[PDB]
Formats: sequence, C-alpha cells, structure tokens
Amino acid sequence: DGPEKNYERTMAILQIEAEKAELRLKELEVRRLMRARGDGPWFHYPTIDKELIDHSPKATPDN
Amino acid sequence: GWVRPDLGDLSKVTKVKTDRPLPENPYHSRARPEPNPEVEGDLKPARHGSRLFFWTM
Repeated sequence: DGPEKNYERTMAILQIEAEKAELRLKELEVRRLMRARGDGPWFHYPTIDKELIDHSPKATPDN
Repeated sequence: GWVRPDLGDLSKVTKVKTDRPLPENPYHSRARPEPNPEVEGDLKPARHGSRLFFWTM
C-alpha cells in the first residue's frame, strides 16, 4: 500500500477511536449523575404502584 | 301517615342536595413531586457498537 492510503486509513481509525473514547468518558459521567440524583432512566429503583390503591368510599368515613 | 319502608329500601344509595361546596383537598396533600423527564425520539443503533474495550461491534 502507498503512504497515502495508510495515512488516510490511519485518520479513519483515529476518528473512530477518538469518538468511542469520548463516549466512554461521557457514559461514566452520566452514570455518576443518575446514581447520585435518581432523575434519569438508570438506577430507577421501583416504588409502589399507585394504581393498587382503592379509592372507594370505605366502611368508615375518616380515611 | 307513616309507611314502613320495604325490604331493601334503606340500603339504597341515594342522592342528596347540599349547598356545602365539594372539598377541594380533603387529604390536605402537598403538591406531588414532578415526574422525571420523558425519554422520547426514535431509537437509533448504538454509535460504533457496544464500545466494550476492543470490540468493533
């Protein structure tokens, strides 16, 4: 292969690897925030479903 | 003139006229916490794959 093909093949390799590296650093930062704040789709630990509640008038009034 | 109600009458659910306004917040609930932002948009393939160490897919 000539130097030009290897040179520009290297640039294509570097671009992919640089893009993956930035995404890897971004994922770690995103995970740290989500786990700290709980405001994301990850680390979403379930709470009790409120459709289970019965809203009918009960046997007694105060409830 | 009193007529004894028949079997089953006193267990009916009835409707009553009232001027007392319907209570707005009978449980005295605080304002509910805001839900988390929805995730929306089209699902696209992961950029450069799993990106797990050396794997290219």
